[PDB]
Amino acid sequence: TTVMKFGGTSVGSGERIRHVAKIVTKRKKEDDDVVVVVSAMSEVTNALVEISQQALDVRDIAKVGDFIKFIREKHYKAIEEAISEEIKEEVKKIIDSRIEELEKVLIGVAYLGELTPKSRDYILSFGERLSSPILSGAIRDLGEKSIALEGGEAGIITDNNFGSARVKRLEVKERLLPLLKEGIIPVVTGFIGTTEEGYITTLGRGGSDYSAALIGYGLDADIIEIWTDVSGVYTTDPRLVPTARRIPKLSYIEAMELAYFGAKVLHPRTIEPAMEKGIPILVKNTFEPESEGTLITNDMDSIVKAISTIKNVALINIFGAGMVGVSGTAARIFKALGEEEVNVILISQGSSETNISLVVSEEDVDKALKALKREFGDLNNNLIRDVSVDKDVCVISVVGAGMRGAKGIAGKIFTAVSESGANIKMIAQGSSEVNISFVIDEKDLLNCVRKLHEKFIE
Amino acid sequence: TTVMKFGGTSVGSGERIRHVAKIVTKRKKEDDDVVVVVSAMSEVTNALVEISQQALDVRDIAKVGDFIKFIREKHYKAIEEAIKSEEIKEEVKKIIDSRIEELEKVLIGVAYLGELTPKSRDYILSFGERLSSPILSGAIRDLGEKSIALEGGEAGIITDNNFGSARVKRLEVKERLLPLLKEGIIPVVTGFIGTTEEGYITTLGRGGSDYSAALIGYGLDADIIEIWTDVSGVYTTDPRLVPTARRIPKLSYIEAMELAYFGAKVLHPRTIEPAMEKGIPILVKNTFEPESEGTLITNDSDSIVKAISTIKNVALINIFGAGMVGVSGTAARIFKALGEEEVNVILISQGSSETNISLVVSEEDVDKALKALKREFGDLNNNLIRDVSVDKDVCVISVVGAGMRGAKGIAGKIFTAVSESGANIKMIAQGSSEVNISFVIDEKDLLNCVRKLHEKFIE
Amino acid sequence: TVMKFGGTSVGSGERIRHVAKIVTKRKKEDVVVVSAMSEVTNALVEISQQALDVRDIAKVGDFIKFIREKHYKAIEEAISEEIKEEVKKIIDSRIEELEKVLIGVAYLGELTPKSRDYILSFGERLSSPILSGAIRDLGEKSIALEGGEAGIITDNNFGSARVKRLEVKERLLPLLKEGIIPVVTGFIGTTEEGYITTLGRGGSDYSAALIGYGLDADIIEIWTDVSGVYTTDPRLVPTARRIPKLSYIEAMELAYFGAKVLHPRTIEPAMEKGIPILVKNTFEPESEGTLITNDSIVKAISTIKNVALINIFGAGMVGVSGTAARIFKALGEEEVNVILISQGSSETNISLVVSEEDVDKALKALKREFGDLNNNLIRDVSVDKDVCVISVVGAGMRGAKGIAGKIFTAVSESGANIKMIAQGSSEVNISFVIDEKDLLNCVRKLHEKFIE
Amino acid sequence: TTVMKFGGTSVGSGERIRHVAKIVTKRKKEDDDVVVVVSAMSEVTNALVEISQQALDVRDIAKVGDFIKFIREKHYKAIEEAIKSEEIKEEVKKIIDSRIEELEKVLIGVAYLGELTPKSRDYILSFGERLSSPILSGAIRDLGEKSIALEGGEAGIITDNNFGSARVKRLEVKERLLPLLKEGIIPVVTGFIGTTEEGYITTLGRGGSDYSAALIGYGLDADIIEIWTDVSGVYTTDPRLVPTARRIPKLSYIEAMELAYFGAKVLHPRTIEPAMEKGIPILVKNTFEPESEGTLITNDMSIVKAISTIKNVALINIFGAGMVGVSGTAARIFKALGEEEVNVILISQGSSETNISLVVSEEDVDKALKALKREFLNNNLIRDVSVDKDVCVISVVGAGMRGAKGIAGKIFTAVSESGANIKMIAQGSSEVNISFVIDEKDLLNCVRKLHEKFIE
Ligand SMILES: C[C@@H](O)[C@H](N)C(=O)O
Ligand SMILES: C[C@@H](O)[C@H](N)C(=O)O
Ligand SMILES: C[C@@H](O)[C@H](N)C(=O)O
Ligand SMILES: C[C@@H](O)[C@H](N)C(=O)O
Ligand SMILES: C[C@@H](O)[C@H](N)C(=O)O
Ligand SMILES: C[C@@H](O)[C@H](N)C(=O)O
Ligand SMILES: C[C@@H](O)[C@H](N)C(=O)O
Repeated sequence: TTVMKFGGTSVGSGERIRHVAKIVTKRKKEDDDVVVVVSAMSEVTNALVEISQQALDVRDIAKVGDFIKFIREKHYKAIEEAISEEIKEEVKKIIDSRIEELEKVLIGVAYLGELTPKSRDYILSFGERLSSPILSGAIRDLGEKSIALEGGEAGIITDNNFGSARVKRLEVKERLLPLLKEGIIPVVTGFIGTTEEGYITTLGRGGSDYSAALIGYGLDADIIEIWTDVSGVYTTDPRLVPTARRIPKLSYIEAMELAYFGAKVLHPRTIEPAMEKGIPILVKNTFEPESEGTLITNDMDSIVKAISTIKNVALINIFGAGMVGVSGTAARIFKALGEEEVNVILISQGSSETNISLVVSEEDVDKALKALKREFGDLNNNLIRDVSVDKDVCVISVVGAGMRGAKGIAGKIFTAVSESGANIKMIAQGSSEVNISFVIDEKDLLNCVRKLHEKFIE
Repeated sequence: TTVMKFGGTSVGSGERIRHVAKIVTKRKKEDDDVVVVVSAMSEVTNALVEISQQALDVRDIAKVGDFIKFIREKHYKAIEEAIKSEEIKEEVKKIIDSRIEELEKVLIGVAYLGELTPKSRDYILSFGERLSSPILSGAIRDLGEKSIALEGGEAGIITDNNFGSARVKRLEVKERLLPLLKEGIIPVVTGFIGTTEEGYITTLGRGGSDYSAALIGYGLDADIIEIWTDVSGVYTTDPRLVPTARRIPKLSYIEAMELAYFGAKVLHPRTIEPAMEKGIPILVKNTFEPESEGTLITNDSDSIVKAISTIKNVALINIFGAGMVGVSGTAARIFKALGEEEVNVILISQGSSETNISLVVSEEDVDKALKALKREFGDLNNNLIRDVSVDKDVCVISVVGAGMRGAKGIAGKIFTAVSESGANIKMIAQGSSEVNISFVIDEKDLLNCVRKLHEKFIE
Repeated sequence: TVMKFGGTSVGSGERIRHVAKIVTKRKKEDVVVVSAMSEVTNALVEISQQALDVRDIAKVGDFIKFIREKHYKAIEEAISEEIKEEVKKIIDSRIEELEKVLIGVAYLGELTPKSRDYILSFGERLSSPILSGAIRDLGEKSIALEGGEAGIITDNNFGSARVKRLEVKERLLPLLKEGIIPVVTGFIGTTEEGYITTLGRGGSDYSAALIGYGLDADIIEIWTDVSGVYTTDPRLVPTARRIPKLSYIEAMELAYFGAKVLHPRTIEPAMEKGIPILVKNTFEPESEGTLITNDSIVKAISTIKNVALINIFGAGMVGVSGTAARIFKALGEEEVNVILISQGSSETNISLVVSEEDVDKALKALKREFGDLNNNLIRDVSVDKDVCVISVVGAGMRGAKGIAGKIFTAVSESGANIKMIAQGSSEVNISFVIDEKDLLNCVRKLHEKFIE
Repeated sequence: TTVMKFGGTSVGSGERIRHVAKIVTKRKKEDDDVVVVVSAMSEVTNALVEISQQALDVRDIAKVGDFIKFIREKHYKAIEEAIKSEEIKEEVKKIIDSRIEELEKVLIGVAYLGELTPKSRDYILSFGERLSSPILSGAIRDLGEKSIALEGGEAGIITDNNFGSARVKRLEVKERLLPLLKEGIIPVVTGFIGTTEEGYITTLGRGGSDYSAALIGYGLDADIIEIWTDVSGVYTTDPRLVPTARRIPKLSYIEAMELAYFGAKVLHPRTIEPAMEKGIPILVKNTFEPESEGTLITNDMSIVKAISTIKNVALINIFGAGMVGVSGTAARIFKALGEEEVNVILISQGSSETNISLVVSEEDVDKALKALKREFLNNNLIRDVSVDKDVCVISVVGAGMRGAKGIAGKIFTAVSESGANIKMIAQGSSEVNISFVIDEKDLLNCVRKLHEKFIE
């Protein structure tokens, strides 16, 4: 069986929805059983995120009806351009019903001045709940029968932890397999699940790709297709190297090491379940359906495969004599960053144990600076002597499964970096010699990636 | 003001105590103000540890009586060999006799009750230095200079009550010692020990004597701290591994810090810190080779790579995670789990995928770590750590040097060399201060690597 | 003068107008605090829960229409078209606020302690303006406020808010310099950020007192449907006469948990600054009434019906074994109120009394604290259901030899066996426990002998 | 089988030890199986307490040598008085010396290290009983019966690890003593102490020598437990207060416990519990009047049995705003006094619950005041703290008081007539005890009055 995910851009308008359905229908004639996972229409989640704060703060009753008319029109148009007056009618009722529902809650949070995380998750869920019926209708508007379902209905049962729910148990087989055994293409809302007692929950960032992975995992599928707006994964950002090419084949392991925080396509949560059961992931371009795309797979003669970059980040060094194991000073650093919700991109601590270096995003520096002040306070008194911060810095990451055991490669990567005129500020390579991460000045980003790419990829 | 510290081997016998007395006297002629810091005679601190546990466990007074006879002899012979003057010789003997009597009662005490609390554990170890110092002080008086012996607490080291590894609370070194110096007196301070508000003796821990010298120096604003040992300064690497290893003439505070790995021989970060803060140079000298120029640890001039440190037989732990990102404080909980369980972590690296953390610990701590980790998480549908892996029989090399900062090419040159040596790099950690590069290779390739590395970057 | 009016005192529009003339009569010599109408606060509670559980669209609509015509007819028979106008809308607005808040909880399905308190306040905000109205109608100037506007600053603790600051004179004085009577909706207070809080049961009295405290007022009047504090419950003894003068400390000792007229919290502020409290009947304003202020032996006899007597027996229960601490610890959680405590010189057992609907609650609590001589440190607990508390009260008893002897002999002669005795160090109150069968004969005898 | 307990005064000298041995011997003609629980000789436990304290503080070696000289001279004197036989005298002296040497060691130890752990504190205390035990065992031997001295733990009393006042964990009493009793051997067990699971000596606390007898009796299903003291049973009321005070011939388990205020001489609640549980009778007898009939605590049972008194005590009133049951206000009062270990003699709370009234020993007032404020108008919630220090507790005990209408009235009128004002009353559900407090000066005329009207 084939599970097929599409995101917000791919279902950006009625036209694109109709095009998605065409893609779906085409695959259905090659594969009997097809489950489609669908995101909210582009820029709907965000519209939803802000009215939620709009209702809580400014609290205007009309500003809500103003938002309602907007979603109404946005999706009314999609129905007109995706779909047959017959199907147009049934879908229009589903849409009206969800919109009535949506209005109420917003009116409620306005009236009370209260937006609990439970309420917050209910709002966001409407995005995908208004997308899926329109797609389902379009599938139906061609050859195949199709129904739309919520993540709960689909068998994704979660925590009570709203906004970022953990999945307890998958009941994917029980709900979908009967519907598949009957010919139906179920179109499942991505990004959302339910709790035992019926409450609607969201799955955080990368959620739709995650739902695709869970469904794929539960049904023990033959393949999971992540349909996006680029032709798979490139060897490096084409905005930096114009001659970059699609990677035909990636190992889960390699895909994992490329799936950094804030990456557009790859995420560890989507990859891990597919890796566990050995299910292939295929990244495809809905705007270029014929492209071979990137296959993330189990089997695997290259050394370096890809070069990922994280631009505009900051470098934080924590100085402190002692800082030696007899004191859980590291434990306290990360707690102070744990609270305050500061994401640590790289950690590096050398032999002396007198300092640890970290890279965070440049909007988190001051956030994490006051955090470390609150935990420690700044010889005869405390244990952090000094903190250092380097702004406008960047993380380059060289990835390839063939790097493991390959004597000499680090030497080559770094000699190259130097040959391009870049000074290495920090290096971090973990025990699975599959990823070498390092830090250089932003000025040198462009010339350094050009060289590495020229030397190691092409 | 010159602080001069002497360890166990430099004061390991009477002859030796007299030798370090002449060194102290010789510097007293160039520099008017000298404070000395001395450890117990070699083997003594160890001997005191064994008798403690023995008195607790077997509980035999005859063995205590025996131990006292060993201690008395050793120190009597020392006096008889350090000091020519009979009148001085009797003053020191007097002091020693007090301490033996006091030490005996504690030991008989612990045998009788079968209770060895940390407090008593510290009071006992204390006797090591409280028996050396008066002899060194005697040998100095014997040579013509005014001198008396003091305990660390008596000299201004006021500490926490955390016996065994006490933290320093107040530094009152200027209050006690300066009046002594002004009279022309060489105070000799028992290194490694402090005191508490109520006057309970405490110990400072591993490298305590060195720490005492640093505290005196910091407290006084000494012109120089001199650490006298049995080797001629800091070497470019372990001479056992490279026979043609040379003494580093000059070293920076950061370099020294970066060379002072946990469990190191001469350098410790506790010691280097106070000196760094007030900009007091540190000089490491050889007591048995007092002509060597040794290693000056000062402010900062050319050199890329200065030294290579090594850490034999450690272990590499990789923790593969479910997400392990900035929304789930997994890193916080890892280091907390190993904090409790008292597990010291030598290296850390986390790559940009944020999906794994690699750390190296000591190979006796592996089992402690795995148990500790399994306690905090307990190993798709179950927990937040996917799996943990371990590599035994590995080692850490660190290349250290201030000139490496901004030295485009050096990291490339180092790792290519390592590779040329016939070695695969298992993990890299280099920090924002481009002064140290640490990596991990198999124990198999330690010797070959350090040889090649030293030949190409030092000599 | 701070006159307080309650639920049944403002029961209908007539009642409100009757109340309105009373205040007008007071003003001739020289601040009025008001509660809500009868069974209105009890209704808001049920509609709150209604709108949380069933959250029914039709079942809410009928509620506001109820309190529409409840208050619409209250305007009819309480109030000239000068003043009838500025209540209709002045209450329609407050209703559509309540309706929106109510439909607010109906849509979201979440009732915070904050939302509850905001809902509960409406009761008083629906009653107050109407009274303010009939004060104007009778030719006297009047304004209707709100606890917070009057300066009752409270905790963040919704339902039972601890008072933190008082802006007494600072908000009320200028209105008094104008001839306006401030008609203040009591029971409710505020946060520093304007969020309405409630004070708990016996709150409208507290509010009245708090006004008195900060102003250092001349008098505090509590207007109810009984002619003051009686010598005993008149429903049991028909010969029960009213108490004219009651000591501060005496009124406190006559106030048990769940009592009607008196309240220790409300008594407290008045006892501090030394402000008299008068209680008078609204159905008979001519009556003398009880005056709580700063002779004779026994003053009054209070009674608590339908209680239970737990007895905790354990060998040990001494000093180092702090199970006394744990009995109450278990009873503190599970929200169990203890009426009486006794422990003899042996320290082996402790006797308590609680409402006889708390036993199973209190037992389970005790069992989840001790494993119930080689096991736990408590041997056994025993209970006596259908039992009652009688308390004799008088400051004249303090240092008066004989009264206790005589009291218990009087009890004896009524045919009653005493199960438990507790007398505090102040000697103002004597409290003992007897079978329920005996309560009627016992109180009558006691009152027959020591009051009349 | 019979267990027989003797206290410090009853073995206050060697002659008295022989006298006890004579008592134990006489009893062994009647009952074939007797076990004896013995305390330390009079004044020895006290001597041990202040010396082990002394060794901690002054750390004076010479003052230890005096204590041993003292203890040795006391017990050698005792041995020579109690025993006639030279060979027994010889073997008892050898025991006593080995024990005293052990004592010296530990006392030296505490002085040398300046440390007195609760564990060591217990080991030292255990010596008093370990020194008197073998003298008495020897004394029985000299009179013709087979006997061994045993430590409480060797007898099967296994306890906590909470030194100084341990709780019992298991009884191996039957396993240890039954093979001895089947051979005419009189085990004399050191009262007051027991062992830890890993063989560490622990003490049982105040009244712990009586409790030993009880634990033995429980563990052996004894037929009779005998507490031998220096008074002919338990009196109706303190003899020092009423001259013509008679011995109470019989007492119930429940009456016995109401008479046992924390500090009482003979009766202790913890001692009564086991005997109550298995229905084993307790007989209290007079070692200096062996012909008395004493007081029997028992099952099988006109109105008021006894008047109990607690002298020179104090009472505290806790006035507060609201102080309702809704909040955990009462809990915190007792937690506060739980820490700093303050014993509450009486508690009282009226229907107002605005105040609570407790009684504590007068030498705890400040020790209770400070700790209360350290736990805690509009600022706090506890308003006042009144206090007296010129008071006592009187408690009238009788089983036949329950359901006896009018007795409380009769009692408080009697108090009233004697010339005393009642400051507080407390009566429990089990109407076996009415406790109350009056001015100290009134105790004499009050107790005398109560005794007149309600005893004979
Ligand atoms: C994110 C991806 O799945 C989607 N097609 C998009 O680009 O919006
Ligand atoms: C600093 C060192 O790691 C690197 N070779 C550089 O200078 O760029
Ligand atoms: C450690 C050093 O200072 C000492 N002299 C030694 O050789 O032991
Ligand atoms: C660095 C590491 O990835 C590789 N095995 C090397 O030694 O070059
Ligand atoms: C509370 C009281 O004042 C009111 N009149 C009532 O009886 O309801
Ligand atoms: C005196 C005494 O009998 C009574 N209880 C009193 O009021 O003090
Ligand atoms: C037990 C007896 O010897 C002791 N004198 C007492 O009366 O308590």
